[PDB]
Amino acid sequence: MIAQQHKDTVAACEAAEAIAIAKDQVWDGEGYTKYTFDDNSVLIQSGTTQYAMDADDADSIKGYADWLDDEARSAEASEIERLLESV
Amino acid sequence: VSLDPARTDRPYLLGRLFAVLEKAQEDAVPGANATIKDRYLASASANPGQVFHMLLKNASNHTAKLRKDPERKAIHYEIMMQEIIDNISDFPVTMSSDEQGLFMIGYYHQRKALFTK
Amino acid sequence: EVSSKIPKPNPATAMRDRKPLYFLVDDGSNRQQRAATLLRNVDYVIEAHFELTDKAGAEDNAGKHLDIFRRRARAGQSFQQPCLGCREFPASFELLEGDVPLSCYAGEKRDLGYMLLDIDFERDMTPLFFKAVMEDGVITPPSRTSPEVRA
Amino acid sequence: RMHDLLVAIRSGKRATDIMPDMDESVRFHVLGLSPNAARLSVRFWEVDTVGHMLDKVGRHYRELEIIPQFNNEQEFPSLSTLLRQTAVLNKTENISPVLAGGLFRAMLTGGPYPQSLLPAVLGRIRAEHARPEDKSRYRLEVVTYYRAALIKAYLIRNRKLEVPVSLDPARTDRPYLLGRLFAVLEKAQEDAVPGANATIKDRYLASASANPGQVFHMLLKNASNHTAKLRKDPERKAIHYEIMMQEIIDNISDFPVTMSSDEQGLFMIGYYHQRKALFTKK
Amino acid sequence: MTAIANRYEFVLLFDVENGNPNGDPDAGNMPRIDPETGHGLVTDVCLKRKIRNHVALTKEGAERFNIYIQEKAILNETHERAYTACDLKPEPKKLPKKVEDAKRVTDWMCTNFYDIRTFGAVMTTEVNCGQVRGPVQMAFARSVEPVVPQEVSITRMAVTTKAEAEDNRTMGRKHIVPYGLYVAHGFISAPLAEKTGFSDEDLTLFWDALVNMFEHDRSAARGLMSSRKLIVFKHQNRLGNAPAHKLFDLVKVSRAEGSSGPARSFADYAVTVGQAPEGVEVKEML
Amino acid sequence: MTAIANRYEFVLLFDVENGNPNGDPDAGNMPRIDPETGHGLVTDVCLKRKIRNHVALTKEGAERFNIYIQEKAILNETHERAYTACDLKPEPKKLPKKVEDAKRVTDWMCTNFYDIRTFGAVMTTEVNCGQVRGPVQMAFARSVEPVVPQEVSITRMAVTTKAEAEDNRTMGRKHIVPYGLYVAHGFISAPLAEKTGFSDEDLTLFWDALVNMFEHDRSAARGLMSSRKLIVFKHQNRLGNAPAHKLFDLVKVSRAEGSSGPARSFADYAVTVGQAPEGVEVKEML
Amino acid sequence: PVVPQEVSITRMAVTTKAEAEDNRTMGRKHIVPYGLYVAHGFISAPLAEKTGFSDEDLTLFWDALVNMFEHDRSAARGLMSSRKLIVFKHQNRLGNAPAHKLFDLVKVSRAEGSSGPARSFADYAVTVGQAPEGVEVKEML
Repeated sequence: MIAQQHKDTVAACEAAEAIAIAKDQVWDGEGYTKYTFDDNSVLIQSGTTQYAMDADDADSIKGYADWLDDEARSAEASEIERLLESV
Repeated sequence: VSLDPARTDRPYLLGRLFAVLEKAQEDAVPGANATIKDRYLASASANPGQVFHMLLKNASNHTAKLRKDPERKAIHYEIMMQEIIDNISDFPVTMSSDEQGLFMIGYYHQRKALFTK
Repeated sequence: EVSSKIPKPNPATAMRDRKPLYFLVDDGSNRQQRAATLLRNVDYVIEAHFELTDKAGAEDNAGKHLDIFRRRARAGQSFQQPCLGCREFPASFELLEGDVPLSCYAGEKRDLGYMLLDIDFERDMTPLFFKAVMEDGVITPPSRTSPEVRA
Repeated sequence: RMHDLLVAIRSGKRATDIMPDMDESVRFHVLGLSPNAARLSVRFWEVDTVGHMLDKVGRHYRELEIIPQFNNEQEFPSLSTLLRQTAVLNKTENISPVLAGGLFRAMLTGGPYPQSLLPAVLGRIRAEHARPEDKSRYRLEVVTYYRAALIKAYLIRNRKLEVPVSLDPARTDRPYLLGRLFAVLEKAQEDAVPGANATIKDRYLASASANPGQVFHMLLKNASNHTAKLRKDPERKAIHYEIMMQEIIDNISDFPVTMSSDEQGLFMIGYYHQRKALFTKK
Repeated sequence: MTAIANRYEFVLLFDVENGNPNGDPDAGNMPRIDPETGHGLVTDVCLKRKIRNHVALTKEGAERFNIYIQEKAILNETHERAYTACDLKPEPKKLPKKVEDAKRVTDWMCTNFYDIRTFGAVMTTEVNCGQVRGPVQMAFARSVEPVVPQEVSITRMAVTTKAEAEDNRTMGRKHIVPYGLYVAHGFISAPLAEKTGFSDEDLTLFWDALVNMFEHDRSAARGLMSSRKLIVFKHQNRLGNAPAHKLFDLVKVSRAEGSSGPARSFADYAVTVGQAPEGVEVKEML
Repeated sequence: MTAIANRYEFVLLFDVENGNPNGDPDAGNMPRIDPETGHGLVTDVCLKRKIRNHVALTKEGAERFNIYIQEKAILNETHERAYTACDLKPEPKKLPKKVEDAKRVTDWMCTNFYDIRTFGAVMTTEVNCGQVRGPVQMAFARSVEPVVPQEVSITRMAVTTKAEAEDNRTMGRKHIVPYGLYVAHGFISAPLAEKTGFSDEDLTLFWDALVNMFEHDRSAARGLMSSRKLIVFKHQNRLGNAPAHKLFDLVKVSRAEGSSGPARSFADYAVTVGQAPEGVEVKEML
Repeated sequence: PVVPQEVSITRMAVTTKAEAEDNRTMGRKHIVPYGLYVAHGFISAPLAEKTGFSDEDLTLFWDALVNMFEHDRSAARGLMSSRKLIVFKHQNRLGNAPAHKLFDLVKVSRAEGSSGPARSFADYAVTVGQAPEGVEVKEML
């Protein structure tokens, strides 16, 4: 997790993209960009605000749903269900 | 055929001798519940030099019981025994595992031959 | 296999104090297991020629280097042992004085898709590719020095 | 319908015959990905045409053909099931990924099976044994239908030997004869001692296959004991088993001191064939 | 229970005349023989059963001298007795979680039953009482010379249910060893005795059982079996001060001057015992 | 605890007489054999277990001489003990971050446990405690001549549960080796002993355990097992002066010319030890 | 070809309390009963000239090759040792004969009296042919 070091600063984007494995994006109501790493950890950014998520803990995935906009949550219902079975 | 009367290997000859003795006992005393192979196979393969002499005594008795009847095979088995023991200088005190396997091979080879009609 | 390259040290500070420089292959993330799917029992014949560069000497002539290479190949001499890509795969090489032997794919025209042609070190180590088609078991790449293949 | 297609392609026919819509010239792609911690690696990749790869799969299934041991077993064994039978405890994990890569590879390319295959199944036969605790009613066979099919396929492809689909009483081949002899000895044992905890298949199969000279004497003596008991008790005519031993031992001149891996495979195939042809002879 | 404080090793010599010392369950009933040399064998379990029988006969089920395996009993019932005597529930297939109770049940088993205390036992069943290794161990008995088992035919002048000749309407089989002198080795371990409680009175009773082991074992097929020599090596300390194989090599058996023909009596063999090492005392009066 | 300063190689010769030196979990309980040749095998793990048992017996859990792989211990609990002794909070899967703390915990485990100090251990469990290689290693033991295991069938006069099977007694069987002489090779590494603390007193105790390994391991399946010869090669420097395979070849084992038929006692074999190189010496006094 | 054997082993103690609720584990251990391995290697003098690899380094390298396994003992490797080490020393700074033709001179086969699977180095007989005129041959073992 580097989001704690750089908080909402844009340089977090630079650091993540420098160290991150394959990046994904979402175009559903509000633009979202996903930076995924090893250790099943993903960093998600939109403007300055960002949220850190862990893919092995349910609570992190629920919070990722809560941190997203409503219309995005509907499109991510499929993806969210995928991570949630990690037990 | 499969039987090789020219092998002259001591385990092979001992197996053949055991087979012919069993056949002689079977002919002389029909209806017996147990044959020689059922009784003395373990002892014969363990220490041949300690039990083959008494096996030969019993075989001689069995051949004696057969020669009396006008149907005289007895003589055939006796000649077989002459030939088989001809090639043996002395009985083995013990037989190795492979030697015991060859003993069984020779016994089964000889036994089938004596079953020919 | 190992995760990362060894970093450049400054020799001067190496004994401003006793500094044990080492790399621990077995320590945590340093150990990276890499699976390789590789060829077996390969056999090739390479046709190549020469070209003089800008920094060629006033007396250097293509014939001299050609004869040097031919002599080395005939005698088996080599600057370093050639390998089939990775150093742990040594190459046994000969010079074909006679005809190229018949290929296994003599009657096939197999398309291998785009594959690396070379790396252009002048244009900042930029790779350039070509569409490789194995006609009759022989591949005819375009010259890697031509201007229409380079950007 | 899938069963009909498999039967047709195994026999060497064309799939178009069973149904006409296939255009066999369309080329088919198969990709296999193997994972690790966070990145996944390509394991194999084939691009042959539908017709060609269908023919290759048919040839593979033709080579795998063996008489099923029980009526409930698949006629066309699944690749996963075959691989699972080489696993340490016959479960999906413990399957060596390299063997799997060499299957679903040698299967659809027509090339030789990986040389590691035969030692794997032989080692499983060495390590496996009767498992009545499995709650399966039948005492599990050490040389199952799937392992025998794998051995037959390996021998047919990698060694070019001739292996029948069922028992061949005219084979007169020394490893095959030894396998048949082992099968008849086992039958004699389980007839003499009903409900036995373990038979010779559990312990002496490995050494008998690998080193026939050093272990067959004791097996023959034990079978003599078994038949002797079987003769006094009911089923006095033991005589059939003795006759079978005579007919098999007749074609053998010596017990080999050692046997090669392919000879061991032939031994296992012969044992499997003889065992199946002896379940309910009498 | 004051366990013994010394390590022991003993050698027992016994012979059978026209008898069957121990039949082979999987080979008819022939006497056990070495399948390569023909020497006779008597399993350790046979001698242990004879000792158990002697103890039961001479103690008549006295206190602390019961026998566990006994004769056609149900062992799980004995384990249930042990659990009840310890106020525990034997419901689980496992031992009680509290190590103290798991030790208490096994201690009760060892105290009550003599053969558990002496030879040990395995009590891991539906109702579990643990394991005991057994202070006293003895290996296979092996004849000094090869034996030739003999099958003797016998008839009966009566029929069980019905015969087919209603002629040898009944033919039987008897296996006999004309003669064989067997040698049995044994070990007694002080630490295991301390674990189970094998005391000195138990050791004396064990010596008596060894000496008079066969005097009440007579049977139709046993023939005449007798105990001839019993040499006991006693070490001066708990762990012993001499290798076992060195001690057993002191007892030597040879034909002496009666080499004429097969051996047929104990007089055809001569037994001599050498001087024991410094820390070992050899008593042969038994 | 100053570590040793010399490389050692040793060869151990031990017997088995009507016993089962090491069962095979895959082939019922038959003695381990090399199926392609018939030679018997005994896993180095079994010998290490016997050494551990002897150390525990002769030291009775004295300080700095506990054994880590105990009968019923839980390894995570021992690792927790180590962490408590080092005053640390254990992360589940990871060693302490501060490398000196990890070294401290591993050193504590090595110091207070003998078998960790000698044979090493793997402790990367749900409470990680590092790894140790172990200065003392030993390979499989392989019989000089092929063995001929035989099945011994036995019976019991009792039944565990409620059953009407006995109309014949409950069955069972043992597996024994009529006789087999095994050769075990082993190595001791000074460089590893330096990291682990394997001292000279530990070496003396190890030699004693090897010599008296089997004297307290008697059981109903072992028969008579004994260690016959123990040749030790001592090098004069931390790194040896000769390849090990050269040294092991100096110990030649072959059957005595005066013996014929299957081997049945150690007297059937003659063991000769050759001349060692100049940089090595042979302690053929064990 | 080698035929590795699977060896089953057990352990007295269980690692976790969860599995303690019978307290034993059945591991397995793979071994090669015997196998003789041939390793090829190449040393390039021109590359050494760019690195400083000197003759004392070469002697140390030969020593390491001879004594690689004498310090690699462990529970899994069993007994491993170096048996033969043949070195072809070329006269030229470059080579003098093809490497693949030199490696062919080292022929290793089975001894006359050996049959069945190999179980010791005595089963193998190794011979080295006559090298071309431009190269030497050494036997460090």
